[PDB]
Amino acid sequence: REECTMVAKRKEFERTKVIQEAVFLTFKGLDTHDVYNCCVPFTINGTYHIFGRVERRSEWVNSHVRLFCKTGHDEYTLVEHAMQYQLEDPFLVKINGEALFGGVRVTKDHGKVSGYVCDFYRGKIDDLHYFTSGPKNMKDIRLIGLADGKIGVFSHHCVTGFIIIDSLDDLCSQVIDSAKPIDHTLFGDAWGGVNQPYLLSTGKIGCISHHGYLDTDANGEVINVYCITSFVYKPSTNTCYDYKILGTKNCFPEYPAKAPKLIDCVFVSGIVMREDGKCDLYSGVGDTQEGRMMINYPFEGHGTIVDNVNF
Amino acid sequence: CTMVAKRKEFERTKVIQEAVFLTFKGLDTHDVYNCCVPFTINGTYHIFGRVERRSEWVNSHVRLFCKTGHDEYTLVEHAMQYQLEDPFLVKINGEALFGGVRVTKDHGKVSGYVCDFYRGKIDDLHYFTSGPKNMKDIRLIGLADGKIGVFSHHVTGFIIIDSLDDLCSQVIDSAKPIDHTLFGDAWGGVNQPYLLSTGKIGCISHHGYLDTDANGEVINVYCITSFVYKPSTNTCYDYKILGTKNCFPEYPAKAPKLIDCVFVSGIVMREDGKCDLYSGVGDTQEGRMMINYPFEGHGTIVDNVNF
Repeated sequence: REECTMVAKRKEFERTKVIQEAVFLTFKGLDTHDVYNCCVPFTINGTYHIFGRVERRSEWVNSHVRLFCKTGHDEYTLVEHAMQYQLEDPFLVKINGEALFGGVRVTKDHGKVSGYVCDFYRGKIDDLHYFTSGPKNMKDIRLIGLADGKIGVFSHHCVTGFIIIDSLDDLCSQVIDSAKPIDHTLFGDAWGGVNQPYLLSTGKIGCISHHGYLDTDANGEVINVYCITSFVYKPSTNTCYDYKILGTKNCFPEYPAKAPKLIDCVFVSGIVMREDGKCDLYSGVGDTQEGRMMINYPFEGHGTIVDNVNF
Repeated sequence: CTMVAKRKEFERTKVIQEAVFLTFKGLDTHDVYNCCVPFTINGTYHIFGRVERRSEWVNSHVRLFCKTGHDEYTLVEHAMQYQLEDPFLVKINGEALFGGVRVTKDHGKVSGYVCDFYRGKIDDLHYFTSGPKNMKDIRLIGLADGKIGVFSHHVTGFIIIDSLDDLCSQVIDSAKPIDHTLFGDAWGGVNQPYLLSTGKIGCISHHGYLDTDANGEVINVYCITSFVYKPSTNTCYDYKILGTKNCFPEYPAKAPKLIDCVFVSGIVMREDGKCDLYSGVGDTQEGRMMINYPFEGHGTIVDNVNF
């Protein structure tokens, strides 16, 4: 259906959105590099931190992930001592009292990218231990602690899958590869994936996601459009609800993208609940910045967030 | 002919000289071992070390240390860390070539490993290729004509390539076996190659054999060895043992199977014409022992790791 195409959904979003606060985070200690595509802000002993993807603006395929400490409103400072990771697009959740951290590891052969895989780390936030990779050339793998203490795994074949495992000791390439597709009815032509899953008070999973479509520029060159989206997943019936767009690159202030094909690209990090009804939505913007924008709580009618990333 | 017999003759004929452990400061939680060769940055000695908690297996990183005294190295806290084992370093055509072994896991267990290679300025090393699946002990050396010699391990092989822009898994996998006649039953590989004034390559290496402990449990014996390689005839010369774990002071190994394990780093030339030989010892320490220059009759070292 025309209405169910992502371009149409995005057009209606731009016409109906409520303009509120939208800013870029300031990063200190690493002036040589951009910081973008962060994990969700999280706390260590009460203090906010974030893992950022760091890359020189002119460099491709040379990303690291570094730890930053909140030092002021919308301000994060490099933790100089902290472990660096040779990864892209970091993500973080708490699973059964321990940190589960991951990102994408790029392999090269003869100076060219030859493949990639997701690397997963567990343990105490201050001493993360690599323990398993996912399937060859699979990214957008995300984990969520369920109400019963089991773990929901979202897979990406672009088809999103789901499977329940008993514990992190069961995570491996075979079980991620075996996940069965979720109901795709709500998404029409959209491709994308989950970025941050939240256990809700109903036992449903609130998903902060990215979905995209293709546009062309004036020369007929492709523009990889990505929007910040959300939906709610009900594991028991394998059903989704309330798929919507939360934000686009043009919701944040004008700022150069890393390349022309990314001029309409945001890659979400996650939400933080504020001491008002509302959420702070964190996102990578144009593969050069991390932004924060105020939104309404996006899982209304499906319960409150009942998990946390407080370590 | 067998390496156990060669090692027994080494122990009865060796000339005992200076042998010490390096002190590492700033990372007291971890052992530091299996280092690259000591090298200089703007005239100051540095070293890359494999760092691991003593009780931890398969959680190694590589860190940069700066010389702070005689046989003393201090962690450089700002420096890039690498999730690798057994780092190595050489200068190729004015740039740094750094590598180590990256372990892959599945389901909490080792699934494989591969060597990752980095190039560029010593201050900003750039990952540009991996080697073949499950191959380590790959080493590169700059040749007299500006080309590059690549040592592989299947059996030790060698192949020439024109430049770092040609390094890839395929060319490493394609290397042809070196003449093995001198080595008898030894297995092992090159750790630090040196271009000599003759155009031969002096190789500081590791070679090993199996022994058993008093319970009949395996001991993975590894010795510090050397040999000289002549690419034009694919011939080796002067294969010998330079050192064993018992040449260093008594010190715990990481596990009982490593009680007779040294994993060499490289040599540095001394003012007196002898060498300092650096080695990993028992997977818990870095050692330095004074040896006679091991490539006598084959030329002087004519390359360097001064960055």
